[PDB]
Amino acid sequence: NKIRLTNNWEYLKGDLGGIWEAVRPAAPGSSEAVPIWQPVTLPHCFNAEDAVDPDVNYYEGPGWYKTLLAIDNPYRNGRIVLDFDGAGQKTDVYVYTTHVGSHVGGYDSWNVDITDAVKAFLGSKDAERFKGKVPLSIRCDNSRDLEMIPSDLADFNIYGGLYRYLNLVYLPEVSFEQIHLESSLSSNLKEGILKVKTSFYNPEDIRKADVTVSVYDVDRKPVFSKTLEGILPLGDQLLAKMKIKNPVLWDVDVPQLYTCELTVKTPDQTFTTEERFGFRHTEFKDKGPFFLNGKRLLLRGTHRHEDHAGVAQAMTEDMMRREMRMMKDMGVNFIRLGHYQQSEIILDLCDELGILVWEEIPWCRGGLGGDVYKKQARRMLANMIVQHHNHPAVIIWGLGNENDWPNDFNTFDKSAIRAFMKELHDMAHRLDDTRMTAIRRCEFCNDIVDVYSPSIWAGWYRGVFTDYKSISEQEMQKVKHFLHVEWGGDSHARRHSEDAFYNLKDGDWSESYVVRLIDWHLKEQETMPWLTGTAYWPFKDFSTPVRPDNPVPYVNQKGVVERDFTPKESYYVFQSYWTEKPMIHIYGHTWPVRWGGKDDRKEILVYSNCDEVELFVNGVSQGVKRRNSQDYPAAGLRWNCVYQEGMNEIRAVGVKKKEKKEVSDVIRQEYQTAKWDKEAACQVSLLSEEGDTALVQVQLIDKNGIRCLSSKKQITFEIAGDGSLICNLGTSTGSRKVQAYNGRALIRIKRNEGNSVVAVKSEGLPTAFLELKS
Amino acid sequence: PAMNKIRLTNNWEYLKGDLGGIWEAVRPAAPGSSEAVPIWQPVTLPHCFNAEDAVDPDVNYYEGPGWYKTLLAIDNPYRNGRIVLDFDGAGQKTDVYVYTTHVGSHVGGYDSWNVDITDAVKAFLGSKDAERFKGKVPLSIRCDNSRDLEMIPSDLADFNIYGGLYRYLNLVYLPEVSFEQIHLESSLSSNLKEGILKVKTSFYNPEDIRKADVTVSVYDVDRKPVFSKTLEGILPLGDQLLAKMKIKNPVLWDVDVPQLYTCELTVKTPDQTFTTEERFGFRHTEFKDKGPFFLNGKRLLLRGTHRHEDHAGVAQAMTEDMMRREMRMMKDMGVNFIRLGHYQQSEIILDLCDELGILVWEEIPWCRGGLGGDVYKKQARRMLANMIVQHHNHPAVIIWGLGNENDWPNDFNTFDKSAIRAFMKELHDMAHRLDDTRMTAIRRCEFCNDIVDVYSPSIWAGWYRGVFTDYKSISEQEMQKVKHFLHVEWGGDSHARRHSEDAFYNLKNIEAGKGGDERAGDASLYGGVPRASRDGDWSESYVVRLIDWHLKEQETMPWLTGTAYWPFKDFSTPVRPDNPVPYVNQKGVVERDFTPKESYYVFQSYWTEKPMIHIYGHTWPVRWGGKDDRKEILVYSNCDEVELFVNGVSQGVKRRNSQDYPAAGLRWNCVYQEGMNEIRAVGVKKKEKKEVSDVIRQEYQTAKWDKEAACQVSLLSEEGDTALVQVQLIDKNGIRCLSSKKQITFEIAGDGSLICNLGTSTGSRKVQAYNGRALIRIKRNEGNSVVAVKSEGLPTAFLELKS
Ligand code: NA
Ligand code: NA
Ligand code: NA
Ligand code: NA
Repeated sequence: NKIRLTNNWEYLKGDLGGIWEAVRPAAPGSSEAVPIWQPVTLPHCFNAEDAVDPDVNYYEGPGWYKTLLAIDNPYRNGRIVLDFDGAGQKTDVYVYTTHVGSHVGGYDSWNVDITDAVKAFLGSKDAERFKGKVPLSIRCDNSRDLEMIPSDLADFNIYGGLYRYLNLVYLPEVSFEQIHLESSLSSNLKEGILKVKTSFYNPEDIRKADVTVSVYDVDRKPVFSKTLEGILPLGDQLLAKMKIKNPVLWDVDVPQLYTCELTVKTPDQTFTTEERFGFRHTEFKDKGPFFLNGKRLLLRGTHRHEDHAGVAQAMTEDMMRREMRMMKDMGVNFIRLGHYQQSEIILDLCDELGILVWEEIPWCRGGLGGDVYKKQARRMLANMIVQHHNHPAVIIWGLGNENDWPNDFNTFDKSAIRAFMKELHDMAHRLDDTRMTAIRRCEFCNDIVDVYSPSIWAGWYRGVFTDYKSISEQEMQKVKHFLHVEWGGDSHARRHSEDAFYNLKDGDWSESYVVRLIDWHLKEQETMPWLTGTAYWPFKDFSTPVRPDNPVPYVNQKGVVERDFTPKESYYVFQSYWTEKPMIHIYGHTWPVRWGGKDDRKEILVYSNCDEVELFVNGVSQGVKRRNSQDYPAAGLRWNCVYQEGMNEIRAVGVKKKEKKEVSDVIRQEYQTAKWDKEAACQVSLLSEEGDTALVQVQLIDKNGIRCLSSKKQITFEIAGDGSLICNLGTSTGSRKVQAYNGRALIRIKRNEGNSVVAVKSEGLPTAFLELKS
Repeated sequence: PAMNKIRLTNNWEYLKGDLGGIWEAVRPAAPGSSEAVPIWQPVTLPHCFNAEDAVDPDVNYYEGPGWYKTLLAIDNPYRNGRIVLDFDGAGQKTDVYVYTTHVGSHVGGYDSWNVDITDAVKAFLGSKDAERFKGKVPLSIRCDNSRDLEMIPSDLADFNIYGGLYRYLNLVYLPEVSFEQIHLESSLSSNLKEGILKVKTSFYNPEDIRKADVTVSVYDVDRKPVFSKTLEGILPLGDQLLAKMKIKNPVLWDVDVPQLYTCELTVKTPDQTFTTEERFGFRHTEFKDKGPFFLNGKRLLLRGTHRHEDHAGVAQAMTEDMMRREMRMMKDMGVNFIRLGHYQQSEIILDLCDELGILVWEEIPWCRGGLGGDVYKKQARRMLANMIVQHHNHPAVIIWGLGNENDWPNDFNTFDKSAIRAFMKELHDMAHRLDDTRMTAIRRCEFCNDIVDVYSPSIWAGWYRGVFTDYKSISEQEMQKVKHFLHVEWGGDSHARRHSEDAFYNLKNIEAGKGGDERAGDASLYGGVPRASRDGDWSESYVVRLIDWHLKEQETMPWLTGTAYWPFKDFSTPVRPDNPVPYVNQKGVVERDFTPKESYYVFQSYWTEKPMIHIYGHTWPVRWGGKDDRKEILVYSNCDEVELFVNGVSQGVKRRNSQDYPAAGLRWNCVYQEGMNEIRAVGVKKKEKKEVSDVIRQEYQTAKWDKEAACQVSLLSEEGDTALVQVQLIDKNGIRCLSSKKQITFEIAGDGSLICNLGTSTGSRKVQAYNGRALIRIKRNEGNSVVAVKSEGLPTAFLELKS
């Protein structure tokens, strides 16, 4: 009875003078026919393009959506509900000219019952001009607001618009507003307890209903069924309490769920819905590690923001499924869901894929606001816990991030922050004492929460990455339960560096440095039995408004995957440590030209979970090596080999004995011995073409025509004519202003079956041109 | 007072969009921090949010909040003085902050207002926060032109509701005692031989000084004194009548000899001497019942125009120099009357009307939509009172307007004629309570035509309705409906540089005799009955003939008060995205950058005595027709006789006679030779004993053209770093398509930039061709570029520009 409203919407950037402007009669070419609206499909985000456009501040302000709804309720005397998965940031909802609901909060789910407004509209003289449909107009507003969380100091876009699914939901008279499955598993894992509680939605005040509660195991076999006859379907009710002996356990390697099926019956309705849950025991050891179902489990974590190339926050379910599968295939078993509550599609995927969850409210930097600010934080914390309570994946409710970060107010009061942090902590425990509270980086609050994360960015923002174990050990001693969220480093995808390698005769923001940093962290974690776990920050490159000068402007490039899902070299480092499915990856798939002296022995890294690997350079074996994680780097699978000036073929063959499987990888790399002077010119060429799209390549060269392989110079693309740049993707090959990667830059052009001229600019160099014909 | 009044033009920054709170404007911000975004833009005031996006063809103009910030160096020269921010005008809702303290707010984009910031400045400079600003005072200003149905004007209006600090913002230092208001009440006796002046003032006296010596001096046009009096020991608090005097045989203000008096007031204490001045004029005005208009006892035909505060490159943020040039251009065209668009305009404009001799109708922006609630009504009342109080002393003003097209509905889901009448009568009564020496007026609200003193209907003959030859008869019918008839708004659009051999070609379906009023749908380019606004080619050739006809008819309308053409200069409007210049109302006789159109000279030839002569077609390079066709040549001149020469051969002398339409008898029918022709006209004006001449060169093309097939693009000229690029549409055989109106799109890639978004036919990156041609300038930036030229269904063409 749930209908995703995706088609037949129009969008207007900016505010209207009042709801009448959205629904008034408008003749073509009249004053009412401007401003001009844009047809869109939902989900939609205001900032799909301007978040990463290098020349503008992303839009923070009001915008409007409008559609015409075809209403046909299948239930007698039923309800019509608009169910928002999420919308940013302040939203107001109108049926014709009537305000029917509002919400402040960009990340929690909420809904509006429009039954009465629809009836009144359809019964009015105004309904005729809409020809049987009902006009729905929605205002979303992501204006900057110091008294609203999150803070504009945060390292992510505070996006605007209907960027998660909006559903039309038909209901009978009596339905469920919330279903809470309170499940607990004893330490000995042999007794599970389930309490089935619900909150009824009952606007007609039906006095009695028959409610059936049925519970099915992972194989869909019934383990409990009971009908409560003549229950009062009003407010909160405990429906069932049961003990399940030897329940099937939820685990990160074998995620298995139970299903609770609830039916509400009256003479006028039979309504069934279901909710999943899982049995699992979790324990944080005092000054010790983390245990799932009585066994120590090292949390192998990442993070994600709701952000994607081309769409900003408006990701589809299919995009979310692909991303979460990519994480699972990398070996992830833990995720902190960025700085806010995320789509329930994500939480369902964590339940189904076996990924434990830390989910937090966006009280993220700035200090502490007034009464409205505090009320929003309380409301979003309660909403998050109430809404996501049943997911077995969730082990931590987070209360905030970097709350020691000041300057959203002219005062900063540590004591007021502590007092409010303890209030939130106490509230979380009243709502759900089966999970741990946590925060990240607020040392003066580290005594308040159950689980604490400091800031540890060894080898990126401070120190060297060989400091990682020492800092983690020191920090774990300061708190009862330590869990390290956020670490890593930026890499401009397709930029590599010889300086990062141990070459035989350190590249920050290259992929070459970050693979070594990740490699080191993961091998250290094999020697830290006291460690709960960590979460790398983030899985995927994402846009941020506070980094206009990054190699990709306005993108945090610490991901191991590009903003369009393209894996970086660092993805395979994690995969080689964290998975058993045999794989093998020679570093440098996107590294076309290496460099150095003629007789240099160049370091070659292979990231593989195979037991032994043989490397071949230009067909000549360089010997077999056995994998050994502690033999850093590359877990012993490294070689130092001479490259030929010119083209080289590097091949690796690995075997994994347990799987009895052999796998191979091959790359081609040029080797350049010529040294280069400063950049002198841009050489522009058509690299390839596929259908209507052309791939254009830029190479920076010096006054003698030598490739400037260490150049990071910014390159600007422009086009005039029939085609268009495929730009503003937030990727190193989808950016019209981008730093070179080893003196190179690529961009794709949509030719539109016509002719164009591309111009390539770089400061102080002559502008270059490339003709593109169809 | 110029010595005390400082225009704050430099060292501002501008942010499009809102802040989360005043703290974001003044908080410490390190480079590369989160506080360092969003990025602000350095600007010089005056500034308008919409300088570019109002005419940009691909976006809706921005209606929303924006911020300005500066650091003020404060040094009050007066002991215990006041510090005031004086706004000439800002759009539309404005909030003012000194550091974190809100010190003032205003709703209304067109009235002047001020804020005393003395105490906030003192409190800031004495605080611990002052140190980090190094002796300067942070001033942050939020301006907001968000759409708002409960604020006038309406977004249904045919002009941009602009945002920003688009008129001068002044820093004003005052001593303890100053003048808050100076009101000069002047009246002129029956025989024009006795003038009466009452000098009234309101004091600004926050320190409660008990006594002052006040001098009142009145000076004539030479700034020599005709009256002087010192009031010793007056109470400088509240209102005081300072002087009442009778001037025998006063010098009269007239449209041909504008002469002003100046009233100079000085207030002295032991601690101060403060002088300010205000100008005024003596003149008698009378609207005759069912009759014409009299200035100083003689009938004066009002020869009128309108203007919007809007200009190429700057939107509403015009400088004083730009305003001076525009008003001088009007005066040189023969204008003696102006209706100042739909709102109060800069006091610079009013001062120029006083000095140049241009009578004024000025109105509040209650412009379309119906009628809002209590806040809406309070704003209209406030802006009416502000306009009358602020502009009361200008002798140019004869009419306070109460609104325009108030019969135009749909800003509300109700439209109540009785409520509109009740509020209209309240405004009318307020105007007369404040200033009974002037007439009230409205335009186009027939169900209110009994309320105001002076009424204008809608008469757009030959444009939005009917044919322009019905102009006089429609005017005759309309004038009989009201006591005092005054026709404001008429004319037609012309795409500058577009001309036509047959100006009446596609005007066959238009029906005469059934009115000339603009009704609902007429302004749109779609639907509706046939009308030149929709069916005309929008050539200058049509509007020149439409204007010519109107002006010669007015010489035979002795009962007519006068008229005002709409407008003087092309201006941007948000409701016309599909115009030949997108988002520009092209009815002006001057382009949006001050370039005169051919229609400017039609008015000038009818309305001025200074000898001039203008052959029609200065911007018409290629005429066309059959071999040996006799082509019509029009000359617009105020000379008594004109001789025309075509290729050196005299075509005979013709005598000027306004009623011998068209061109007042100064027309010839001459053969052009295929190729280039030189047309020369020599006129003599007997009264001045002066001879003047004009010359143009035109090509003549006999080849017929097929449909447009290609765009031929060339470098036409270059000047320094600027290149002039020309597009010519040609058919499959290479013949110029001289009647093409096809839209041309310019793009550039490389070092240069298009000189576009000017709202002119040669400054638009998307523009309809004028006789198959399109021009645009490129700033080369001393580098290399490729220009692309697109047109629907035609191959895109390219031009390389090297430096
Ligand atoms: Na941006
Ligand atoms: Na905020
Ligand atoms: Na526009
Ligand atoms: Na309005």
